[PDB]
Amino acid sequence: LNDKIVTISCKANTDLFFYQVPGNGNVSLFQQTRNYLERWRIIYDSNKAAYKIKSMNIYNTNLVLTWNAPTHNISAQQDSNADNQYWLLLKDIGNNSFIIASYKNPNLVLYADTVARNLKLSTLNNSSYIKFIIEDYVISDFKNFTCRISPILAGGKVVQQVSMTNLAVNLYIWNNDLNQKWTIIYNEEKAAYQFFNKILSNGVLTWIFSDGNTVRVSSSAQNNDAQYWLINPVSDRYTITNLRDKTKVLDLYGGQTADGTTIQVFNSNGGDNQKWNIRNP
Ligand SMILES: OC[C@H]1O[C@@H](O[C@H]2[C@H](O)[C@@H](O)[C@@H](O)O[C@@H]2CO)[C@H](O)[C@@H](O)[C@H]1O
Repeated sequence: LNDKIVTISCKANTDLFFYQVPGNGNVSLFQQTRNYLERWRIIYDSNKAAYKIKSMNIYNTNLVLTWNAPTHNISAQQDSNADNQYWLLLKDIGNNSFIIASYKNPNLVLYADTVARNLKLSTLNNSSYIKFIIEDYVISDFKNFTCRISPILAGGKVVQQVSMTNLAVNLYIWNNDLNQKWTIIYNEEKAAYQFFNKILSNGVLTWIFSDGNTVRVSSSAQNNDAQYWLINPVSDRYTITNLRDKTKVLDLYGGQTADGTTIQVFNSNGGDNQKWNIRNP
């Protein structure tokens, strides 16, 4: 869990996520944003056997979840490695969720005050309000997400199935049509994703490996790893790697941005034409 970037959401309301409020040190419980305001790096300390929870805020990069003793308020404060900035991550095996207990006083644990939309420090109990879902942020963002996929080279255009009956995949200006939207679904067993085109019921983005680099939408088929993909952030831009051959990534032909440009797979080569934005419509 060390060094992992996660989202943290509430068992009591799974639509509410820990959110670092811009402009101040506040932490709120907020709807899912799929951005850095709801991402936290888990940092393990060997001496304490406890963790810091550090905001991925790009403007102030060293804020950590902090109990503002002697109050019961929780905010994001500059990291000084203080005891009130360390937490025990206790996984309830009977609920598959976490209790997050203060290292400074482990009798007190995070409590989701869903009415106040913030966190307080509390005693333990059997309520869902002290239980949290900690998930890798890419899985959190993309495990069940209807999206548009755009090349970083042309933000106003999208990867699309050509039409309901033409299963080729190309680039075209965004028009909010069904064939231009995809539902990403994470498969836990395979630890990979499928992209279901919204104009079909069972059509997924597929590498047609029998035809070179071709990508088409095809019916989801039991045993075809070419229909699964890995989504990796670029060291919110992503490469999209095929599971059948992880040297092959989704590729905008020649970095061309004209309407009709081919979407395919290609050898991974670090080009801007292999980097993608994945966004809400
Ligand atoms: O399958 C097409 C590949 O094109 C490569 O870019 C070429 C481009 O097609 C060519 O016209 C010229 O500009 O040289 C480029 C290489 O630097 C992409 O690099 C590749 O990823 C594929 O898209």
